[PDB]
Amino acid sequence: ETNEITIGITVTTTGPAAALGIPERNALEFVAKEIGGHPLKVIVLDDGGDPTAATTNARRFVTESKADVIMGSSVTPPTVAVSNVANEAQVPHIALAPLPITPERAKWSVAMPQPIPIMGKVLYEHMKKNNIKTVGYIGYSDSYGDLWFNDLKKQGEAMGLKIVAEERFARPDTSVAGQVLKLVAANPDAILVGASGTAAALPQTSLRERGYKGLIYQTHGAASMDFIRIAGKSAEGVLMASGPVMDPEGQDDSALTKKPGLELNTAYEAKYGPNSRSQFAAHSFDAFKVLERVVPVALKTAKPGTQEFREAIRKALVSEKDIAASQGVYSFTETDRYGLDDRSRILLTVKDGKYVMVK
Ligand SMILES: O=C(O)/C=C/c1ccc(O)cc1
Ligand SMILES: [Cl-]
Repeated sequence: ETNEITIGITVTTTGPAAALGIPERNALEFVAKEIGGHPLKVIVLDDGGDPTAATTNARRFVTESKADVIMGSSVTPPTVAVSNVANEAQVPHIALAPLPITPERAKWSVAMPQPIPIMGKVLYEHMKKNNIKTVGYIGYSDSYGDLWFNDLKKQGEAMGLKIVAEERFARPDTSVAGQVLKLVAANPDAILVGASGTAAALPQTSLRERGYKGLIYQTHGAASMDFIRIAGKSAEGVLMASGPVMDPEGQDDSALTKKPGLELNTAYEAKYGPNSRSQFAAHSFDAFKVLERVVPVALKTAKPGTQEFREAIRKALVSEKDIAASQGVYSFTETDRYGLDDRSRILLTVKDGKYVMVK
């Protein structure tokens, strides 16, 4: 057993997904340094978004650092890898990307990002309030893109959407020209883009450049000012699912998410400048808010640096209810590994080069 509580974090600070991981790493400056008087020993590694590196990193944490908790990664593929390692090694894992948490992954993994169906629902609800009958999809040719397309199909169709076109692209692709020509030809009333970070801006710019006039909808993987920096004028009028951390100012004081959002954004934006808030910084910040709640519970009955403590953290994640954080109010169960509800999302648009919450 140790005095310190050991937390390993693998995030993507190089490569195309660096725009997600950099804020996640930077937010660590503003989290707890100590819980219950026990210093937190936080070990941070880059995985480059590569599942192999993330597997290596997670394993370094669980065996070499004897971590009590592991966190990461920034995008879905390395996040699945971390979950594989955490469930084998029996170490609690807080995911920072929204992976499919299957029965094989559920025991030791929970997720900070909003689950795809919560975010889909708020987008499709807007679609059906704004005369959208036909919808096209463009998203990744991998698990994240699949989760979004499957949700559009299942949930979206049931709400009165007809899917008239489906196109995919790979994360590293620098053009989506062919896919966009087909989408523009199909001319759906709206298009849903299933992507994240820099790649989310690519269909935004390509669609507007290549003549698309309909509404464009973006996932919560796009929610940072970076999207507007890259897409520019093509971002105008976009509808975007976001966590509430993007606008704590617009929340009522009664919102449990308001205080922790104001705390993170004030700290982050003091160092990195106005409107540098992000969806992503909030996930690592919120993971520590969760630790603030569950670690004192585990400390009652178990010593840090032991399996008993790992197990106590696992049990506490589902005994401790209504954990307030900047992105939502979490109540995990044995079967619900996201634990979120409507308090975890707002809808954004872009007007005059800035985000505005849609009332
Ligand atoms: O690129 C992915 O696989 C998805 C990234 C993502 C990260 C944080 C979110 O809150 C949503 C999506
Ligand atoms: Cl709380």
